[PDB]
Amino acid sequence: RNEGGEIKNCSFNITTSMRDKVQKEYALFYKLDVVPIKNDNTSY
Amino acid sequence: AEQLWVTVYYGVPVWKEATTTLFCASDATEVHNVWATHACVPTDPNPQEVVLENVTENFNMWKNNMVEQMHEDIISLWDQSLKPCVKLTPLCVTLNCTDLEGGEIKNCSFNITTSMRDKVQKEYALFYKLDVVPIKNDNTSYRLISCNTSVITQACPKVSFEPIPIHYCAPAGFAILKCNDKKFNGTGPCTNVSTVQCTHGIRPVVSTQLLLNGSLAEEEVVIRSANFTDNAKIIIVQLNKSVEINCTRPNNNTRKSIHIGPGRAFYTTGEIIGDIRQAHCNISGTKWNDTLKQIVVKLKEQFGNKTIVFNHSDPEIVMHSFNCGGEFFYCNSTQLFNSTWNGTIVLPCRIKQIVNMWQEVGKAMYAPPIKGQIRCSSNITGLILIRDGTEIFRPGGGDMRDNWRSELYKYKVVKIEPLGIAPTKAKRRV
Amino acid sequence: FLGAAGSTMGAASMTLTVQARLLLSGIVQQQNNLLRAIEAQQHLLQLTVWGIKQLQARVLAVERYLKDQQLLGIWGCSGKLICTTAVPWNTSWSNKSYNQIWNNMTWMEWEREIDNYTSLIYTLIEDSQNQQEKNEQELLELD
Amino acid sequence: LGAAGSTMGAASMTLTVQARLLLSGIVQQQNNLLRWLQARVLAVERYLKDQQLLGIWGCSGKLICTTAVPWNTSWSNKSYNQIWNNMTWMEWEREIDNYTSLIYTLIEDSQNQQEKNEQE
Amino acid sequence: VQLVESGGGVVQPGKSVRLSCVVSDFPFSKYPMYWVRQAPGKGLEWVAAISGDAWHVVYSNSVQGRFLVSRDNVKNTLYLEMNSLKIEDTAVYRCARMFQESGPPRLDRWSGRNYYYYSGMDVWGQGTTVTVSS
Amino acid sequence: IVMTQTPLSLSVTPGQPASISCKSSESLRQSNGKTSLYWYRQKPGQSPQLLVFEVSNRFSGVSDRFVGSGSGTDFTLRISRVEAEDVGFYYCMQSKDFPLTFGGGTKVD
Ligand SMILES: *[C@@H]1O[C@H](CO[C@@H]2O[C@@H](C)[C@@H](O)[C@@H](O)[C@@H]2O)[C@@H](O[C@@H]2O[C@H](CO)[C@@H](O[C@@H]3O[C@H](CO[C@H]4O[C@H](CO)[C@@H](O)[C@H](O)[C@@H]4O)[C@@H](O)[C@H](O[C@H]4O[C@H](CO)[C@@H](O[C@@H]5O[C@H](CO)[C@@H](O)[C@H](O)[C@H]5NC(C)=O)[C@H](O)[C@@H]4O[C@@H]4O[C@H](CO)[C@@H](O[C@@H]5O[C@H](CO)[C@H](O)[C@H](O)[C@H]5O)[C@H](O)[C@H]4NC(C)=O)[C@@H]3O)[C@H](O)[C@H]2NC(C)=O)[C@H](O)[C@H]1NC(C)=O
Ligand SMILES: *[C@@H]1O[C@H](CO[C@@H]2O[C@@H](C)[C@@H](O)[C@@H](O)[C@@H]2O)[C@@H](O[C@@H]2O[C@H](CO)[C@@H](O[C@@H]3O[C@H](CO[C@H]4O[C@H](CO[C@@H]5O[C@H](CO)[C@@H](O[C@@H]6O[C@H](CO)[C@H](O)[C@H](O)[C@H]6O)[C@H](O)[C@H]5NC(C)=O)[C@@H](O)[C@H](O)[C@@H]4O)[C@@H](O)[C@H](O[C@H]4O[C@H](CO)[C@@H](O)[C@H](O)[C@@H]4O)[C@@H]3O)[C@H](O)[C@H]2NC(C)=O)[C@H](O)[C@H]1NC(C)=O
Ligand SMILES: *[C@@H]1O[C@H](CO)[C@@H](O[C@@H]2O[C@H](CO)[C@@H](O[C@@H]3O[C@H](CO)[C@@H](O)[C@H](O)[C@@H]3O)[C@H](O)[C@H]2NC(C)=O)[C@H](O)[C@H]1NC(C)=O
Ligand SMILES: *[C@@H]1O[C@H](CO)[C@@H](O[C@@H]2O[C@H](CO)[C@@H](O)[C@H](O)[C@H]2NC(C)=O)[C@H](O)[C@H]1NC(C)=O
Ligand SMILES: *[C@@H]1O[C@H](CO)[C@@H](O[C@@H]2O[C@H](CO)[C@@H](O)[C@H](O)[C@H]2NC(C)=O)[C@H](O)[C@H]1NC(C)=O
Ligand SMILES: *[C@@H]1O[C@H](CO)[C@@H](O[C@@H]2O[C@H](CO)[C@@H](O)[C@H](O)[C@H]2NC(C)=O)[C@H](O)[C@H]1NC(C)=O
Ligand SMILES: *[C@@H]1O[C@H](CO)[C@@H](O[C@@H]2O[C@H](CO)[C@@H](O)[C@H](O)[C@H]2NC(C)=O)[C@H](O)[C@H]1NC(C)=O
Ligand SMILES: *[C@@H]1O[C@H](CO)[C@@H](O[C@@H]2O[C@H](CO)[C@@H](O)[C@H](O)[C@H]2NC(C)=O)[C@H](O)[C@H]1NC(C)=O
Ligand SMILES: *[C@@H]1O[C@H](CO)[C@@H](O[C@@H]2O[C@H](CO)[C@@H](O)[C@H](O)[C@H]2NC(C)=O)[C@H](O)[C@H]1NC(C)=O
Ligand SMILES: *[C@@H]1O[C@H](CO[C@@H]2O[C@H](CO)[C@@H](O)[C@H](O)[C@H]2NC(C)=O)[C@@H](O)[C@H](O)[C@H]1NC(C)=O
Ligand SMILES: *[C@@H]1O[C@H](CO[C@@H]2O[C@@H](C)[C@@H](O)[C@@H](O)[C@@H]2O)[C@@H](O)[C@H](O)[C@H]1NC(C)=O
Ligand SMILES: *[C@@H]1O[C@H](CO[C@@H]2O[C@@H](C)[C@@H](O)[C@@H](O)[C@@H]2O)[C@@H](O)[C@H](O)[C@H]1NC(C)=O
Ligand SMILES: *[C@@H]1O[C@H](CO)[C@@H](O)[C@H](O)[C@H]1NC(C)=O
Ligand SMILES: *[C@@H]1O[C@H](CO)[C@@H](O)[C@H](O)[C@H]1NC(C)=O
Ligand SMILES: *[C@@H]1O[C@H](CO)[C@@H](O)[C@H](O)[C@H]1NC(C)=O
Ligand SMILES: *[C@@H]1O[C@H](CO)[C@@H](O)[C@H](O)[C@H]1NC(C)=O
Ligand SMILES: *[C@@H]1O[C@H](CO)[C@@H](O)[C@H](O)[C@H]1NC(C)=O
Ligand SMILES: *[C@@H]1O[C@H](CO)[C@@H](O)[C@H](O)[C@H]1NC(C)=O
Ligand SMILES: *[C@@H]1O[C@H](CO)[C@@H](O)[C@H](O)[C@H]1NC(C)=O
Ligand SMILES: *[C@@H]1O[C@H](CO)[C@@H](O)[C@H](O)[C@H]1NC(C)=O
Ligand SMILES: *[C@@H]1O[C@H](CO)[C@@H](O)[C@H](O)[C@H]1NC(C)=O
Ligand SMILES: *[C@@H]1O[C@H](CO)[C@@H](O)[C@H](O)[C@H]1NC(C)=O
Repeated sequence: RNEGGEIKNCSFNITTSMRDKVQKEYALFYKLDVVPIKNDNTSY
Repeated sequence: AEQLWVTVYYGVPVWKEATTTLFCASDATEVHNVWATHACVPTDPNPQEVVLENVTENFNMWKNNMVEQMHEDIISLWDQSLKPCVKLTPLCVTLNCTDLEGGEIKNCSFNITTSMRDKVQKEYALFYKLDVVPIKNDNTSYRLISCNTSVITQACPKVSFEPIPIHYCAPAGFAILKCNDKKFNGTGPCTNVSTVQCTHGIRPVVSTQLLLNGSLAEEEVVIRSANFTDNAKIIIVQLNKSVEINCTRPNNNTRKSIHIGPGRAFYTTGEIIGDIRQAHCNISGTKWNDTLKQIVVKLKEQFGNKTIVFNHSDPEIVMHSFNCGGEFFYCNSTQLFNSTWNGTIVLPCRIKQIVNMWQEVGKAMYAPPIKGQIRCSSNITGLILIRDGTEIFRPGGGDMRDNWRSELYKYKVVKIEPLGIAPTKAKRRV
Repeated sequence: FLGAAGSTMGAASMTLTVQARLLLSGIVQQQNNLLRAIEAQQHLLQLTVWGIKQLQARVLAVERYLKDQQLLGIWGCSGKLICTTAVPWNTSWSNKSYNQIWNNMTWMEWEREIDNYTSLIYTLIEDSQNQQEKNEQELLELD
Repeated sequence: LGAAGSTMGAASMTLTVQARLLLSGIVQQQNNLLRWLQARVLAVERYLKDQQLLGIWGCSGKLICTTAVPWNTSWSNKSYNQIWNNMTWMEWEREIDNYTSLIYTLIEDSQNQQEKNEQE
Repeated sequence: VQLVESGGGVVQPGKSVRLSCVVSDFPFSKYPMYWVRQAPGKGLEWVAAISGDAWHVVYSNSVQGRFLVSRDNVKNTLYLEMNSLKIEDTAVYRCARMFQESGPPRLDRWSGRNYYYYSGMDVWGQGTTVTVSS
Repeated sequence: IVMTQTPLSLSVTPGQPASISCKSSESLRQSNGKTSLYWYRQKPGQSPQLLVFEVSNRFSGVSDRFVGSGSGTDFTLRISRVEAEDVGFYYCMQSKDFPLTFGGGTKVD
């Protein structure tokens, strides 16, 4: 919520330095750096 | 009159003040020590010291570049010898700890070790309360302290830690001046300025709230600082009459190994043998009491009323800290800061195995365990004190750079420029 | 070798008969033993923090030696210790009289007296004498 | 190194060849910088040790120069033609090696620190 | 110390006078000097500057070529001579000493050219006034 | 170069702090390691007197409440607890190169 640009914020599980449990997140992502992947509905 | 002519003299005894880069000189072997670094030029037991006649030369013990040069170098020596060793990244996992004064050492059981991918390995471990933190979401279950702080990196066990005296030699064409006034304030002029080529022994001892193996002020007890009536400039107490201390680790402490790096084994406490006996220190109760009164007399020549009061100064910065045989002790020095002036003193000690840096951000070294029992003795010759503004004196913080200001307080660096001209009556016949 | 840094300029020329107290001799008796090849008996065993600093130490031992030989080399005063020139002293550089410079003065204070004027004296030796005499010598070989 | 077997009066004709090739030898490293010099820096310092030392000995530029220093036969009393037309240089160095630094102070002092007091 | 001027007054266009600033006690050959011009009701305008050895002279662009300055380190005097006077030159002139000391000229090694350092002012003389009118 | 300043008029009464800034077109940092900007004051009918020579240091006979700072282009002189005798003008004077100019002189009543 307030063209092709910043429309998509995303989420993914990650467990970088604790190395015990993954955790989803929220970010802010433009275009020119993401790809809609194959065999899935709206996955970047 | 005589028309004067120019004459070039080579070898005039002049200099200026300058900056430079220095190099070690060890006085002595497998070369696997962090500080000593026997890849170093051997010394010369020649007595090289040249005394002057008529010199008035201001020094300084704070704006002298020789002490800022070490602190950019001894952290470089101590981090080159840390880079090629193993990282401890898979250790930051969920722990499960129990105890077997109370329960201090912790039987901990974390259960992965990715030597491979498919088969992670359950594991036995023994930790300390100065290294583990509690977690708030379940029953008793821990984690290392500095996971989200910095990369915990193990030091390789086949290294050394002993202080070995490092003679700073100036490079050729330079020289180091040295004063020899017994009553030197630290920042005034001098009268007998001797000239050497390379300084005396400097033990690279790291410690906090005290100095160990030090040097010796002679004939009396010297106190130096810059801005007395400011609280900021820390006073430095150098001594004669080297006060001896014993400190020990009264345990056996067998160590096992845990293969985590494929070719890199992790070392931990296998099992203690005997009785769980806390590490401590011993101080002669007579010499310590005699020493502090000698300080107050010099204190009462700069704070000569509103009598001197000792009071003791977060587990890290408050505690006394030092190393003992490649093993780091944190000792409660509350007892030595009780009195004012109008048998064998035992101080308890705690042991942490995750040390921090000097800037204490960005790196965290992990000590390996050491088999056997550790004895070390050392001369306490240096005291760090801070005022508050009767006068009360705390030991002070942990600015490690201040250690070597008590050891470079006679030394400046010059530039011999032996070429110069002067007029006289004699002309070269063309 | 700084033994007379509190002495006077009229008296420090007495002890300067020793080769500036054997100044350069301390270097050759150093680099005979700086070139102890224990550095080659190890290949330093690695590249270490000290050997980085020794490398930056030997260069300054090389360069700052050369800058004192070259300036003595260009002044028609190569290898000597006390040589005279043909340059007349200008009283604008120092209006001190004769004995005050020699009998009644240190050295390092006299540096700060003409550290301003020092660089002008450097050019006024070469282009006045040592550039100049070589042409006039070569004219005296033309015949 | 050709006259290494010559006598001391004979090997003196090859003094120029030894001096020239001490420094850098023939130049190796044919500009191939395509893809780590301490040994290069030491060779200059070996060279500049000696030229300065001949500068103090009043003997820069020359190859053979005299002195005002008489010999002290406690070094070696071996007389003139016992060695000169009889012995190479490797053996003459193995007769004077113990006395080496003792010779160097005497040449320094009594030849140029002396003759500095004759300038006037 | 004491720092005043002389020779001020009022003249016509096309005329030519010369002031005289005299210093009191400091070594005059050591220091450079300056000239400043405060117009009535305006700010300040820099005029001129002399080196300590009276070798370097830098003028403002507006009064370029018209004026003249000089020194006499023995008599401890300071002159501002002026030529081709215009009515807008009517203002207050002030004699002024450099704050810092200056050294001798420098002679950079890489190019045979000296350098006279110039920094600002601390002691303003109270100064005369010249008026150009009919 | 050009160097003006702001504000021209600050008609105040004693008891409050304020500041006067002088704005630079050409940046000032000489190769000696210092920024040749000289702040000083005249009184009306008087030849001026030096307040501070550098933007750091001060001069003799100067109250401690006269503080100055600035970058190579920004330059600021701050007067804490502005004193009753702060009348007249305040000129900002630079010493980069020739012709070295001034500001207009900020009037303070
Ligand atoms: C070699 O060259 C260097 C420069 O070049 C350098 O090298 C080159 C190679 C280049 O690389 C170049 O880039 C390098 O920089 C020369 O160095 C220069 O040396 C001189 C000293 O010889 C320095 O001058 C002094 O400077 C200070 C300020 O400088 C400070 O800051 C600089 C840098 O920031 C520092 O380095 C420096 O050390 C300082 O910290 C300046 O203030 C000094 O002037 C005062 O003192 C002298 C001495 O008293 C006064 O002179 C006296 O004046 C009276 C009055 O007429 C006379 O009667 C006396 O005869 C005379 N002389 C003596 C010996 O007394 C001078 O006037 C001034 O005095 C003050 O005056 C004010 C105003 O009158 C006064 O204030 C008054 O106070 C009262 C009471 O409070 C009232 O309130 C009044 O209203 C008020 O106005 C004050 O009290 C007076 N104080 C005193 C003590 O008198 C001094 O000149 C110079 O800075 C330095 N650098 C440069 C770049 O030039 C070097 O000299 C050369 N070498 C040689 C051998 O020549
Ligand atoms: C020892 O060192 C001395 C100093 O060394 C100096 O400092 C060192 C640190 C280093 O930097 C040195 O390089 C430096 O020199 C040496 O002294 C120098 O000697 C040389 C000689 O080779 C001098 O050179 C002479 O320079 C003169 C000045 O040239 C300037 O001025 C010319 C115009 O002159 C101006 O005219 C106006 C006219 O109105 C004058 O104004 C009047 O002033 C009055 C007094 O104040 C009064 O106020 C009136 O109201 C006012 O109108 C003004 O004063 C005057 N300028 C000066 C400075 O007097 C310009 O054209 C020129 O560009 C430059 O700006 C020349 O006149 C002179 O030429 C004359 O002399 C020749 C030889 O005598 C002669 O052949 C010519 O025909 C001609 O007549 C020289 O060129 C140099 O100035 C000296 N330095 C200093 C600082 O003074 C010294 O040599 C050395 N010792 C030895 C043994 O070598
Ligand atoms: C604490 O300080 C004291 C005094 O400052 C130290 O005692 C001194 O230690 C040195 C070497 O450790 C002794 O030199 C040795 O002396 C023996 C005497 O038999 C000699 O055989 C050796 O060849 C060597 O010269 C020195 O004599 C000794 N001083 C006295 C009065 O005995 C002590 O070592 C320091 N201890 C620590 C842990 O810092
Ligand atoms: C941590 O270790 C303790 C000790 O073994 C585990 O607790 C045991 O759990 C089993 C499974 O029910 C019981 O049979 C034992 O009686 C328990 N022992 C004790 C002393 O409680 C525990 O599960 C481990 N894990 C965690 C996360 O605490
Ligand atoms: C500390 O906890 C460990 C649990 O990890 C205990 O180790 C067990 O010991 C018994 C024998 O006493 C073995 O049969 C188990 O297989 C071990 N479990 C492991 C290694 O996970 C250990 O006994 C406890 N006490 C001490 C003093 O180490
Ligand atoms: C080393 O410190 C001791 C301890 O203070 C000094 O011995 C005492 O010094 C004071 C002050 O001069 C005297 O009042 C005492 O009489 C001294 N003796 C005793 C037993 O307290 C000693 O002077 C210092 N210096 C040396 C070289 O030992
Ligand atoms: C030592 O520190 C004290 C601060 O406790 C200094 O005293 C004051 O310092 C402030 C700092 O600017 C001044 O404004 C005061 O005027 C000072 N008071 C007095 C009575 O001097 C003192 O100046 C410091 N001394 C040194 C040499 O640094
Ligand atoms: C600290 O330990 C040392 C041992 O290194 C003790 O030194 C011994 O002291 C006794 C006196 O009780 C002497 O008879 C021995 O000769 C000493 N031996 C050595 C090796 O020094 C010392 O007493 C202990 N205590 C203190 C307070 O220093
Ligand atoms: C150092 O040891 C002393 C021992 O007395 C500690 O002081 C007291 O310890 C008791 C525990 O029996 C606490 O209940 C008190 O609160 C402590 N007193 C104070 C004033 O805190 C002291 O805490 C220890 N300090 C350190 C840093 O280890
Ligand atoms: C300046 O210092 C010299 C140093 O003399 C040394 O003093 C120590 C003291 O323990 C002694 O052990 C040395 O043998 C002495 N000599 C040498 C060559 O190191 C004093 O001799 C001067 O008197 C001192 N000057 C003053 C004014 O005190
Ligand atoms: C990286 O791999 C890409 C293939 O990935 C798949 O194909 C594209 C079309 C998207 O759908 C993507 O989300 C899929 O996962 C290649 O296209 C690409 O060239 C590769 N990049 C390299 C080899 O640098
Ligand atoms: C030189 O020694 C002086 C002592 O003697 C003085 O010398 C002469 C030149 C006169 O100045 C006279 O007053 C005395 O007899 C010292 O005062 C002086 O500081 C010394 N140094 C110098 C002049 O640079
Ligand atoms: C993706 O989701 C939208 C709405 O959830 C749906 O209309 C669409 O058919 C889906 N596309 C697929 C499953 O390919
Ligand atoms: C993305 O998240 C929304 C959250 O409401 C969920 O409804 C949707 O199914 C998710 N889609 C995928 C592909 O995970
Ligand atoms: C979890 O274990 C701790 C350790 O004894 C205990 O204090 C706590 O009560 C336990 N939790 C529950 C819910 O019993
Ligand atoms: C030490 O003495 C000198 C005078 O000899 C004095 O100027 C200096 O301030 C003294 N040191 C301290 C820290 O006060
Ligand atoms: C320290 O002192 C205590 C009692 O004072 C004693 O039991 C212990 O053995 C001593 N340890 C050492 C190493 O001196
Ligand atoms: C306390 O101050 C007084 C006042 O001068 C002084 O006489 C006395 O000696 C001081 N006390 C001490 C212990 O110095
Ligand atoms: C020491 O410092 C503490 C800090 O609060 C204070 O309460 C206490 O009175 C001081 N003195 C003693 C003797 O503990
Ligand atoms: C080497 O030996 C041969 C025969 O013994 C001799 O003739 C020759 O001259 C020798 N070399 C020198 C340089 O004397
Ligand atoms: C050199 O000769 C002297 C006599 O002039 C003699 O005393 C000395 O022993 C000789 N040198 C040596 C090293 O024997
Ligand atoms: C040279 O020395 C050798 C050594 O044995 C000897 O045989 C030979 O006779 C000597 N020659 C002369 C000419 O002395």
